[PDB]
Amino acid sequence: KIEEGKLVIWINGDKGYNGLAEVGKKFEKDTGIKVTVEHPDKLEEKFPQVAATGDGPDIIFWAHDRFGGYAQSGLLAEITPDKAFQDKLYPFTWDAVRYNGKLIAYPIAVEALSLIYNKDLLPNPPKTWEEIPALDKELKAKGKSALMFNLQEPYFTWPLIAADGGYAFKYENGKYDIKDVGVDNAGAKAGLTFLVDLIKNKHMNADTDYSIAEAAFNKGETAMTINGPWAWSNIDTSKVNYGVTVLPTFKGQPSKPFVGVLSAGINAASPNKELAKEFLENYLLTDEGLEAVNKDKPLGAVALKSYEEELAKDPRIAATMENAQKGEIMPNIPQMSAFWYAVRTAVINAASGRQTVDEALKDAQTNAAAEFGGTVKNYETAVQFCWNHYKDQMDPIEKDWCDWAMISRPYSTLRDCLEHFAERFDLGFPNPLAERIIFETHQIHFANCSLVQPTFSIQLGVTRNKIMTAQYECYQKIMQDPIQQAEGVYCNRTWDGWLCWNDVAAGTESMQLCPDYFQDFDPSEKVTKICDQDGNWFRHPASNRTWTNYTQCNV
Amino acid sequence: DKDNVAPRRLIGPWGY
Ligand SMILES: OC[C@H]1O[C@H](O[C@H]2[C@H](O)[C@@H](O)[C@@H](O)O[C@@H]2CO)[C@H](O)[C@@H](O)[C@@H]1O
Ligand SMILES: [N]
Repeated sequence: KIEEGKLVIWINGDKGYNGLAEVGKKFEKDTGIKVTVEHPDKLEEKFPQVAATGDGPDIIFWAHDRFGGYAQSGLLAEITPDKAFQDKLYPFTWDAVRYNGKLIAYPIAVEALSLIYNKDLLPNPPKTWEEIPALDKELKAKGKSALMFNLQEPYFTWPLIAADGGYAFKYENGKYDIKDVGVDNAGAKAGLTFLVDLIKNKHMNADTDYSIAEAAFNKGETAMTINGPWAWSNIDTSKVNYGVTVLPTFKGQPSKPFVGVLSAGINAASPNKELAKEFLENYLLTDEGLEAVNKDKPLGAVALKSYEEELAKDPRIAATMENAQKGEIMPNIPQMSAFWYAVRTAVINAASGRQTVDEALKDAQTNAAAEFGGTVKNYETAVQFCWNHYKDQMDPIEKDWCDWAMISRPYSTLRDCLEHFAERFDLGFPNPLAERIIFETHQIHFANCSLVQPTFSIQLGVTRNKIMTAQYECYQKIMQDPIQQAEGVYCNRTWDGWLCWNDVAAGTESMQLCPDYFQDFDPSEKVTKICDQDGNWFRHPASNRTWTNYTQCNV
Repeated sequence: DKDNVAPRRLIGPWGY
């Protein structure tokens, strides 16, 4: 339900929204139309949710990579820039917002990641990734670090993953082949192994996010970060003596950042489509409009020729375009959401040890491909995909279903597939459908095995083997007991991901010892799981997900 | 060897 006679605009919280609001004030002064600029969290996921019911903003700003998905879902208005207006913007910026031959958004500015370095801490930047460990050892002796950047968004790690041969989709002869994906190849593995090694060697921390890296760089604690033009405003405020420069090489090859074009789409459901056109063409995409936004947070290399020429001599913009030239323009195709979720999952899981680099990238490509081809659309279809993949591995090895050495990798991959898709569809793991699938493999594949414990006649790693062995024991016995094991109202037995819980009486704070899975777990400390007065397991209030309390294990 | 560090995401409210 979008209000006629005004404009609501969504733009990301790292962009110049105060400068965009100034453009909105000038619009209001000439037209009497109020412009509201908002920067909701997760706006790239929020926009398709709310727009799918005819709700949301009149105008949505994001890099062009998300817009094909929006277009395919019918969420975008057709845009109708005449030829004189198109001539005012660079052809390659229009190309970024052309999907199936149609312009689907207005391009605003070209963004690429650069290496940003503290010239006082580090007089010359490193030419290579390989030299960063030695540089960190020197800086650690002085209470500093070499490098901090966002490890939660795969955008920031992609330049290193792509350097030696990682790619999204094969683009040739003007078309993308979504059956030719470059996430699970020797180049992607080399890059992500280098990143995981930086973490294992304590040069970087898997938990570092955008805000932690920005604060550390802007306080002078770290010599280097990786960021885009929008970040320069807060560094200027900090008074750090900074350089913006070419990203370091990996295995002698350039880092290859995915190049974004900040773009503006008009909501299909907007009753304000002509107002939106007027605002974007005659107010924003002018020298005066882009200056107001750029003065708030730098845009990078703007799509408007006349203002790009004016800013072109900024060495920070020169370094931006040098990094852009070495990278690739992101595809705008509908498959980009599934692509980024899969690479997000691979980087987070590999950085935190939840998967090896090979498992992480192999699973990311397999599971993304399940979405790319339209099979998986929701958790029910995801679970059928995970089950079918698992059955295909299990059917040829039937004589060995009671051999842990033969079934432990398939069994582990089934759990990883169920967890990948649970998070993809904003479910907890475990969840009722996932529990039912794991119960089914115990009924179909393991029912004739003589033991509760796995028996045996590149195995899983030490920690993953302990976790999966424990899971297998849980489903062999506690999960299969035919009758209720706690009198009266009770919370149902569950495998929580790390530990097995039996049926527990309503109104009990159940306790077990911390598992021996991690070197930082104290095996004499306690895990708690609360069963409420209605026989429902406790849900953490921040998440509303069913939640076991492991917080005492690593204090 | 055994993993050095329990994943913080899995201890937090969106984890196990
Ligand atoms: O991390 C995946 C994410 O990467 C890109 O998002 C960038 C965005 O382009 C920049 O303007 C800036 O805001 O940083 C974001 C990363 O946090 C893709 O545009 C996006 O679709 C993708 O999910
Ligand atoms: N948890």
